[PDB]
Amino acid sequence: LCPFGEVFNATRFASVYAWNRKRISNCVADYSVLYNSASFSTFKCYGVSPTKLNDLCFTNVYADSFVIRGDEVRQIAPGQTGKIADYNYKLPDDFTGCVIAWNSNNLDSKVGGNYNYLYRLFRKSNLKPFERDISTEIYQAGSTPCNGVEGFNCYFPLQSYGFQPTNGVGYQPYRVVVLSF
Amino acid sequence: LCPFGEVFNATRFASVYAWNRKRISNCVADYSVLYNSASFSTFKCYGVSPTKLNDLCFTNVYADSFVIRGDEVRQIAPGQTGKIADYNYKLPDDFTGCVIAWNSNNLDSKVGGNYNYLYRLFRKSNLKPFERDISTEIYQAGSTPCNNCYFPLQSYGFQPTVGYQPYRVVVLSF
Amino acid sequence: DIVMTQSPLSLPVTPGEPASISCRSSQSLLQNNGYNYLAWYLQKPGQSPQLLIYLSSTRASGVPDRFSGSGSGTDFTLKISRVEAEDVGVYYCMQSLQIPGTFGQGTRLEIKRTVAAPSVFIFPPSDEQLKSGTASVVCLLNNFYPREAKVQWKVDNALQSGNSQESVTEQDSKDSTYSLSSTLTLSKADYEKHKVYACEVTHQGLSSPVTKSFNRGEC
Amino acid sequence: QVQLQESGPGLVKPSETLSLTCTVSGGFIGPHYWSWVRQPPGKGLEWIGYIYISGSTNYNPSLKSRLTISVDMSKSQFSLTLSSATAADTAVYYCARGGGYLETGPFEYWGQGTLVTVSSASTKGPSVFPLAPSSKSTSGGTAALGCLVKDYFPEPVTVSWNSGALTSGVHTFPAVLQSSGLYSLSSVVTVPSSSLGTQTYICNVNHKPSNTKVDKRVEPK
Repeated sequence: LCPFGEVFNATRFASVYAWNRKRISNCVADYSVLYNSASFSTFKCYGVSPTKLNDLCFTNVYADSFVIRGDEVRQIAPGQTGKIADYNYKLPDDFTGCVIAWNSNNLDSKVGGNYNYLYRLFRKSNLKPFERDISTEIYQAGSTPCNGVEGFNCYFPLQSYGFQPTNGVGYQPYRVVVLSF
Repeated sequence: LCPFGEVFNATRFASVYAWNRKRISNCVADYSVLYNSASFSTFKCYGVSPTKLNDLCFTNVYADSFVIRGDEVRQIAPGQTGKIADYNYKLPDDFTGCVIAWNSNNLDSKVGGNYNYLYRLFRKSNLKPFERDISTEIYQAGSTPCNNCYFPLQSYGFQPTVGYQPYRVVVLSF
Repeated sequence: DIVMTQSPLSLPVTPGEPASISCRSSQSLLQNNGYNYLAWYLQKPGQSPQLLIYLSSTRASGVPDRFSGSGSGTDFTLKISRVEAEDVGVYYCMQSLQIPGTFGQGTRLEIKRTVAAPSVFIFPPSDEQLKSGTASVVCLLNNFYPREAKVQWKVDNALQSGNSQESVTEQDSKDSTYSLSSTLTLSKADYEKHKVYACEVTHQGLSSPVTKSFNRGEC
Repeated sequence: QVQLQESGPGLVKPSETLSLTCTVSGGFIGPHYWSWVRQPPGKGLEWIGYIYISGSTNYNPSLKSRLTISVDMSKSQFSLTLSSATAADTAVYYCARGGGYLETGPFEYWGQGTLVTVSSASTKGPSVFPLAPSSKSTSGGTAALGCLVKDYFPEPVTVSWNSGALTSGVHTFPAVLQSSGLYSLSSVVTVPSSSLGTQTYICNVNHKPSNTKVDKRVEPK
């Protein structure tokens, strides 16, 4: 019985800019329960149909999990284009695997702020599929030095999410995983 | 070739209200002599990164020009609200090119102060993108034909005194 | 609308060391320019608000150069290098990116000071109130710190409650002191029963409780 | 330099028009937007709207249905008219000079402030009671005394001593609300008491809504 429980029932999920990748092998897993589970809001994937997953013996399984806002969730799919997709997590067009997302707004919000899950904005020079690069530094066009923030001149690339308001269908703190075969 | 030196090295600059326009085309202009110069305090470009304009060809560009304060430069932007973004030359919310400015206190100085400069400060309503109004008349609720009679134009009281020094603004829009 | 938040809501700071107040926004604050618009006001007790910082990085005229700000996007921070006796007040942060412009809850800064012994006084009623229909006796507390205290009125060695009110003053800007007073109301009919009245004062800096009393019948 | 100042009525009946005026002195006509702002008691501040010199203006969407504002160049005054008000609008009003016109919002100058109350009780006159010092009022070489004012409505009241010549040790505690419905407030002054017998104690009590000016005398014993 392969242990997907801790992957799907962990405590502290990694930030989007530094998503944690887990290795799964030498185990037998059942996909009947995952598709039969209605507690997960979104379960749609291709490359292999979900109903036929009970008869496969592929080599390696990757468990990637991170946290994204309820908006731009569809940007996780490959061949897309967006603020987060093209910049912090890009999937190749030759991708095979599935994407799973569920709401977890029961233990993140309705408090004096969350301030846990950072991200970088529309900057840098785009992304390639599967890099996981963290080079936090201050840079901006305009023939500038590197001394500090100085907005009239430079910016600090990363800022925070906000899920304090109870409002927002696409603003609730959703959690997402992407299994790759 | 397009002679940018005519507008960037002219002798006199029109006031903000009656700003002299220009339209240049059918020539070759390089966007490096002005970009690399260190005399420009501010050089902000919208919709295009400055060093790739040479690889782009357009139908026609424009060269607006006027004179404003130093601390009043920032109203020249897509959609603020002040004394120039509502009552004088006002940018639209659409595409805009590269807005330039620099300090020009060298040739605008001395005890008298260049009172020839003037600006509009008594407009009765908002403007349209690139309005360029030309008129002069009082406004008041007195129903008096030919006059209480405050002039609708004031004079920039310039003098060699950090947000009041003369600046030169030239806008490239295409 | 966009709502401002600050952290904390109250802050006690000893003179000499730097402090910091944070104001976090709910939407990105960066217009089409490179500027980010923000403000920081300071309301002393009994006065009108004043301007300290605008554009989050440029000071105002006449302000001492001890205050400064930084940050962009949705995070900003104000710091005071050395607090003084006049820095008692409530601080606010304003956003001005678009209509409407609303403030925050308001951080309260508290100044710290060595404990001093409170002074007590009692005010017997005069004949004007004795003939106007209601007699009032007032107990006075002056220049004490901290404000934490609690008083009782002992009328003929009997505890009284539910008919008294106390008044407190905001901390003074010259010596950092708190003052308190207590008021008791009573009608004429039941007033002519008791003889001795007193107010009870307990303070952290006082070794023992102090009781000051007076007897009715002496001018 | 500019010194703003308000003036107007203090008590207004429910569902009645409210009128004020923030006169401007010193710096005259110029290209500066002017605004208004208010503050609920013991809460945050609330900005209302701004008006230009010519007359163009923008309003807060919440209060865009029963509020108006104008200007008058000749008298250097601009007024705020609020109609069909409720009890929730009882607050203190400040008039600014910079205006938060969604561009920079530099509030360069603020006014003194005026408090307005919404109710249907009428204005009442106070009754000043002196706080005569006594033997128990002195513990050593220091004695304290003051004045008490009772049964006044509405707020506020200004208390001064010796026509402003006595500014050390003066204290004015915030007013309290009684169950009967009439406010109460007292003030006390502490002095290094060494010259009692000839010093004159006078508390300057004023009430603008009820134009009551009284200078009560306080004497020992």
